[PDB]
Amino acid sequence: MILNTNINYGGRNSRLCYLIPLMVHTIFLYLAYLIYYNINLINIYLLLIIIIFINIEWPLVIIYEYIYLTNYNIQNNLLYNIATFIFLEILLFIGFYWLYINNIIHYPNNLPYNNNIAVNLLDHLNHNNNTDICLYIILHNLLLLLYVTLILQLVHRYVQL
Amino acid sequence: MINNIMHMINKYTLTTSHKIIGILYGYMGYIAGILGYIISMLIRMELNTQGLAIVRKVKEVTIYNNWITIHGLIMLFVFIMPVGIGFYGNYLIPMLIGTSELSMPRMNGISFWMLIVGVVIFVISNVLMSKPISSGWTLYPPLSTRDADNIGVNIDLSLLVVHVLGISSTIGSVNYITTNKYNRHVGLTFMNINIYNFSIIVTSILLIGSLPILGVAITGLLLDRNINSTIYDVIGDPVLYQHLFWFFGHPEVYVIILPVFGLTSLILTSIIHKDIFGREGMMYCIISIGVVGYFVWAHHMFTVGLDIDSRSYFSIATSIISIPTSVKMFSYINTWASGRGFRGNNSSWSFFSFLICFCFGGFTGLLLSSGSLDIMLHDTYFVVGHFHTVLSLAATFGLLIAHYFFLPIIFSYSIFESFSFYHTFLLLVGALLVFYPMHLAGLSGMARRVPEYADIFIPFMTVGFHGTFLLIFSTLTFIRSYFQFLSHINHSNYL
Amino acid sequence: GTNPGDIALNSKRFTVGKFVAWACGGWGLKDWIFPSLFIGRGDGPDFDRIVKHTLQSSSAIEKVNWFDSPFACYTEWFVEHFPGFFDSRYRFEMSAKTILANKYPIKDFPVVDMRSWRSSRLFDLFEVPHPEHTFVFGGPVLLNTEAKRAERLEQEWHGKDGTFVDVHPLNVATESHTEVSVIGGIKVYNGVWQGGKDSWKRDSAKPELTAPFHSPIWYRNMFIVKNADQLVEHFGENLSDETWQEVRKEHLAFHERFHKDYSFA
Amino acid sequence: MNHERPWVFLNKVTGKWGACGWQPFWKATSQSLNYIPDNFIALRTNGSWVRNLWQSSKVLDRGLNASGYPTVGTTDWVRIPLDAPLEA
Amino acid sequence: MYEDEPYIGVDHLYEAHKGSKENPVVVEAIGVHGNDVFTGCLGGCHKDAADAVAYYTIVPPNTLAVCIDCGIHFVARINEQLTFWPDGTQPWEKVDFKAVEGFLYKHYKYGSPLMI
Amino acid sequence: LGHMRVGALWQSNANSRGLPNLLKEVMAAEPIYPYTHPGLSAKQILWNTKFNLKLEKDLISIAESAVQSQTVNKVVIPTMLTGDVNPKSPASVVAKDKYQLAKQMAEFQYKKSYFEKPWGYMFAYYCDEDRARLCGGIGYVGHHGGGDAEILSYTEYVSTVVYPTIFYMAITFVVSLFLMYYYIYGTFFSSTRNRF
Amino acid sequence: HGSNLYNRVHGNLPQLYVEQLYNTDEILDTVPHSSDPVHHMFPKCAAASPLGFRPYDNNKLWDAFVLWAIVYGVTTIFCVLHILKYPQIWKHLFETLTFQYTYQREIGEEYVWQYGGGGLNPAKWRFVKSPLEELGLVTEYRSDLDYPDDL
Amino acid sequence: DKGGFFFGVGTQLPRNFFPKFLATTSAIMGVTYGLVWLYNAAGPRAKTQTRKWKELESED
Ligand code: HEA
Ligand code: HEA
Ligand SMILES: CCCCCCCCCCCCCCCCCC(=O)OC[C@H](COP(=O)([O-])OCC[N+](C)(C)C)OC(=O)CCCCCCCCCCCCCCCCC
Ligand SMILES: [Cu+2]
Ligand SMILES: [Zn+2]
Repeated sequence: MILNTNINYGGRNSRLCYLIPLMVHTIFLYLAYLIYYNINLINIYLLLIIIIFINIEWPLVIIYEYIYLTNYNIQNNLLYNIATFIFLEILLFIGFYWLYINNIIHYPNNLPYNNNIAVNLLDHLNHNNNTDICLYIILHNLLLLLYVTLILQLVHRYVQL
Repeated sequence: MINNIMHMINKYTLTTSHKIIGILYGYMGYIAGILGYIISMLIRMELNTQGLAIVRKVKEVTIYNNWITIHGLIMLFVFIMPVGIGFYGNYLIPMLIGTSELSMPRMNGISFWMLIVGVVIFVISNVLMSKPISSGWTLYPPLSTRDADNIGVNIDLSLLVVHVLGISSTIGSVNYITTNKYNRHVGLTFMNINIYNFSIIVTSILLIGSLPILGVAITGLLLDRNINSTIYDVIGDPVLYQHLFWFFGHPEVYVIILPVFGLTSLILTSIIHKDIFGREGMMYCIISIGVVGYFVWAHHMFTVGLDIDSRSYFSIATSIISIPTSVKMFSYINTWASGRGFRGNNSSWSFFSFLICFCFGGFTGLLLSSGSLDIMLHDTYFVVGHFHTVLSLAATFGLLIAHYFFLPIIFSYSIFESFSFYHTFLLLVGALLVFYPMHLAGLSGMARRVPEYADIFIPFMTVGFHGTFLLIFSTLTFIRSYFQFLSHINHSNYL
Repeated sequence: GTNPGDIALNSKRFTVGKFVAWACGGWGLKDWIFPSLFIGRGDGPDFDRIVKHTLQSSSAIEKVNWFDSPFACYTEWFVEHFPGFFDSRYRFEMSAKTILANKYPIKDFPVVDMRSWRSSRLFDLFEVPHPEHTFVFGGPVLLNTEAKRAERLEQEWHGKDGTFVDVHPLNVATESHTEVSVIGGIKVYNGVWQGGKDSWKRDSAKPELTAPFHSPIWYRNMFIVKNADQLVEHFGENLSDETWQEVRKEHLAFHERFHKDYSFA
Repeated sequence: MNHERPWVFLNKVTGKWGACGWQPFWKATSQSLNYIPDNFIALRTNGSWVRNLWQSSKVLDRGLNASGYPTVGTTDWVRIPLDAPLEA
Repeated sequence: MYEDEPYIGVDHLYEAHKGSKENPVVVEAIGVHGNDVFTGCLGGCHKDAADAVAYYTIVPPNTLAVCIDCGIHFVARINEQLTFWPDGTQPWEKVDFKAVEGFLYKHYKYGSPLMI
Repeated sequence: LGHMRVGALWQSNANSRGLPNLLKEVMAAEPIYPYTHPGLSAKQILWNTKFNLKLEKDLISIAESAVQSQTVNKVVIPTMLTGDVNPKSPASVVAKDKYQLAKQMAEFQYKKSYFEKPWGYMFAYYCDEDRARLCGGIGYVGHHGGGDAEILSYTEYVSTVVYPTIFYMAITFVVSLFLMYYYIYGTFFSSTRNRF
Repeated sequence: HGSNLYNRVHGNLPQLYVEQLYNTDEILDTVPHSSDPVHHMFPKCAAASPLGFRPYDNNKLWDAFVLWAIVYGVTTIFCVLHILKYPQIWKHLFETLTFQYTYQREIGEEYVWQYGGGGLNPAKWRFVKSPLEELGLVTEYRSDLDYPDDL
Repeated sequence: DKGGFFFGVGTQLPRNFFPKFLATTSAIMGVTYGLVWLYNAAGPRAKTQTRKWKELESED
């Protein structure tokens, strides 16, 4: 016999409360040292090994908490947090696109070359054409990612049914 | 004993309890506030005296610039958000909705220790390393990136500090939203939650939307410094940097202020023995201020060369955001009437000062909203007067209301009312003597971020000198009062 | 209040504590040179006031069982800080005794303590400092969950008919009752055993074992909860409003000689 | 802390009485919420001395022969303890 | 729309309301035996009582309490959520009082862990 | 390990403080039987208890034998609405004729003398005692309230305090507008003076 | 607070406390029990307030040091590090606050003085002489201190 | 009536607290004003702030 508490996940103490901050601190000081002396204080592979090892704690605790501490309230909390994280990633991409397109939407630009018409056969498409951007391979990669999206959606629905 | 020492360290380092994390946030916030106050006293002593009395060189004014920048950053990011949001947000939010802990308990500890690593990097970079960053809290390029006095790794470490502070705030915001949405006891609808909870929710929504843009801007600065790109150099757009930064910037100030409104409303309900007048109106005004704040960011950029139609639009939007704040002020004034607020309470008198100073600061900032009139008031001491009579005379007094209210509840000892009265009255008078003159100094034409001024501006700085002495007295009284709070009697005899 | 602890070691002119307070906060030369202004009367029991409040009392001081109660250790605090303490306490005890000497079988006694105060904010109902873990076993339960829901509005929100919300089929069956009795050759079906909410009456009172069966005596402690921000009390069946107003007038009239010689400045 | 329980001074020549005792004091600061001050005038007692003084007032004021109680110094004052009610 | 709905019949003029000294409002919480119960109103059970926000209450369990704001008698009480250790050994068919008797005796005498 | 507690019996802690026993608090070191059993000594009380206990046993046995061995002549099944757990109580608590009114008036007079005034005085003492507990610098007693407070209803307050205040505010608004415009420009409708 | 191991082991599911034999902290790393004592936020205050005492007594050196470290420790550490890193700044501050550094002051001159009223208005200002030199406390001004030339 | 002349006990103010408070705060403000005047009359200055310079500059 056990005494049943509220549905809320009470919570456990964990080392992840300081390990992740220490990981961030390590990464940033590693960058600072690489900037100052142009050399690595610790091998990059060793650093990535430490980073990976620190973060293996999440799947273990996840497994053992799903086995024991889970219900629909907890699941809803987790799914809403997942949604907010996806939103944050979308905003990050929006910010970087803002960074990219700032100087491209503003059409006028001071260029080292000529882009007026009737002076050469190709000048009139100098500013409006970056003809090296690997378009064919980009389309191939697009096809690959469409494959992944469609297959994953199909399988997800299939198992859900 | 090793076991006892390890138990204490683990108690304060492995914790995922909202109360413990709240008190940790409060302690760190107060310490950061005191450090910023010390730096501000150094700034004021530099201003109060003629002939570069402290730096003694024109080549060494970079020390003064470091002072202003670190003062701004410390006081904004490390003092008022850890106290306003981190301290009472973690301590109270689960208690008011009748739950045990916030959702994602581990992310709370992660957030606090991210704040701590940020503070550590910042202090070590700006104290133990030579020639720190000297570009104001708005790290405008190319001063931040292409400048002789900004070449060391201290600048890069400061930028990474900004990154970690942003990460911590985002984690806290997500946690608050999730906990308030799903963990309410049965029978409590979403809009019937305590008003402080709603203000925390809207603040969290503000932080989530804007911080990634600041992250992008700061990464742009880092890349300009290190990868030697031209994002913001002569072939770049420093105006682009400003747009990104200020798209983050104004939501930040509304994030700072809204939780103070929530706390003030809660404490008023507690100490006047009457409910808020127009609770629904106050909540809707809070959310309206939160949403409108995302469309006004460029009112900080009326002189960089915006389009004239954009200037008109941004002045219009600033007026729109002015409206709901007026609604809230009227609601407070009518709430206090017909109440039974305690007549000898530091909380009551701090609320009075908060209300008056916030109305004054709001009016001064509404003058700045007009684009045309901002031609004469940009980068003068009028702007400093504005955002100091708001931040340092309204937000601070809201936190003083919370301090003088919640201490008897967190520690279980009453408050020395006369001592606290000395502290609060001298803080009010001393601040009003420092900041108020700035307004009339801004109109006369004095520029900000300068250590040496023309002879025409003597009277303003003499009044500022008077105010600085009063402020020193007041803050010493405050710290001594708190030390006396936790100390037993020191004299006792027989009568 | 405050417990001075050891008076002896704090009376000395020069002390480690006084010097530490001077360095860090709470003491200074202003106390060494001008004690009459910054120490002055100090904080402690007022013997003269205790004597005055004692000698102003009536013979109630003799007839009160206060000095044998567990709260007898607070006699000086309440004699000093509660003018007319003994007469009010005597009225309180005589009220309890007259409730005890009633003719009713159940003697209800009102209980008021620190928990008798309601609040709109949950953190005000805990003892300070707050426990480490709060609301472990869920949050509050609202009494309103035991009231009939707004059926009409509930049907209307869903776009249901709700025409016959007040017209229900009658039910007369033996299968719907679990509590059966035989009363003079009549088999009466009435009620269903619900559980813990059917035994509220017995679990709330304690019997007097010596009282006979034909003259039972039960003791019940009725808790009282109030807002303290209302200014008007509604006791229900326990005390009528007119009686309460009468008691207010009489209480304010009697407890006036204890209050008239002081100013609130 | 431990001092004498409250007593009654009585002046034999003028027959003039009055209660007295040691009342400690200390520098005033913040109080404590979870503490009701105990009996600091008559330590370790249920505070019956108020009742004893109330009962003894009639006897003392009427007039009492104070030859059976110790004197105070070399003056005309005597100490009457309040550990028990006074009846004479 | 609710304040102008009609009463159903004239019973309310004769019967004893819900919340009388003889027909109290009994409510049930979960917790530990003897722990004070958290209960509350949504406000305005009376014309003179506040209704802006919910008002909470801390009350001893299994005792008759009276709210003298509204005048309502209530019986907040606790039922402990004692349940079988959920590790897959729970019983699949009707169980009797013997094993339960042992577990309950141990819980009353010493107590049992919390599902946290 | 220190002093581990033995067993799990009730202890008064932060989460639970128990149900006070006011009777023992009040009747401390004083007997209760002189009030519940006036005029009887301990031996008489015990003898009476024994006699009544045996009598009650006999009556209970008779009643159980009767109810358990009686033939059923009628079956009474009350009417209730479907989905309703229990039937509505057929007892009304309101007097209907004048004789019931007189009966309830006599009961009310007795209850007032013997059950209501005691409650009133106990509650008044409780309020004063709470004041005393919070007095002395511990809490905020005397900072507001008192018996001299002027309590007004919603209608009275809005009619006699709110509207006049807003009226004065409006008049101040207009007067200040005109005076400030004159002060700055030196005219009332012509902008700056000696300029246009 | 004392441990609850007796009740835990004799309780209802003893198998959950077998880990207590291993390296474990009972308050932090053990399953809570229905009979466990209530843990308060600040145990020092929680235990001192009901007795009437404040948590820290200034007479005890350990208490005085602990409270000082809580209230003043970090600020003093920051100030000490700043003084060590920037010793000239505090030297200049000390010189100015003690009337040792006068930028371009001269003996017997009168200097403008005006409290408020906006910018320097010749209809509000006064001129003041140095009381230190009027009282004979100062007769010369130092010239070997640091001087902001090229200002 | 307990406590000192300038301080009370806990959450109680001393008798006539507010007049005393105003008087003491006025005294503190006066002392601080004196300190400001002293630091301006004896602290650093510039050759351009002298009476001769300022009066010759004001005229035109
Ligand atoms: C929340 C933010 C905050 C706070 C609290 C303050 C507080 C103060 N600030 Fe400043 N300040 C800024 C934000 C803040 N400031 C920003 C963003 C800038 C711009 C930087 C830039 O220009 O680049 C700035 C710039 C700035 C300047 C610029 C000078 C120059 O540009 O020419 C000056 C000088 O007068 C100044 C003075 C002060 C003073 C005298 C105080 C205080 O001394 C007055 C009030 C004092 C208080 C007492 C508050 C301290 C509180 C503690 C004691 C902690 C205890 C906790 C609580 C009381 C709850 N500040
Ligand atoms: C928490 C801090 C805080 C708050 C609440 C605000 C609130 C406002 N702020 Fe400001 N602000 C800052 C912090 C804050 N600000 C900081 C730190 C800076 C400097 C950044 C930097 O440059 O370094 C800054 C800079 C800043 C500028 C830059 C000027 C310049 O840089 O050129 C401007 C101008 O548009 C501005 C406007 C406003 C407005 C219009 C409000 C409004 O919210 C105020 C509205 C309030 C009211 C209007 C009061 C209610 C009025 C009534 C009671 C009714 C009256 C109504 C009518 C007459 C219609 N702020
Ligand atoms: C120099 C003027 C005051 C400057 C301070 C103004 C405060 C600014 C707001 C921010 C507060 C910051 C901290 C404040 C610290 C303490 C401030 C302070 O001095 O407060 C106390 C001051 C002065 O209080 P006081 O002097 O009236 O106190 C005397 C009152 N009794 C009887 C209790 C001793 O506060 C106020 O007066 C504000 C409320 C005004 C209401 C006036 C009622 C008069 C009192 C009753 C007398 C009898 C009837 C007279 C008829 C009425 C006609 C006038
Ligand atoms: Cu803004
Ligand atoms: Zn109610």
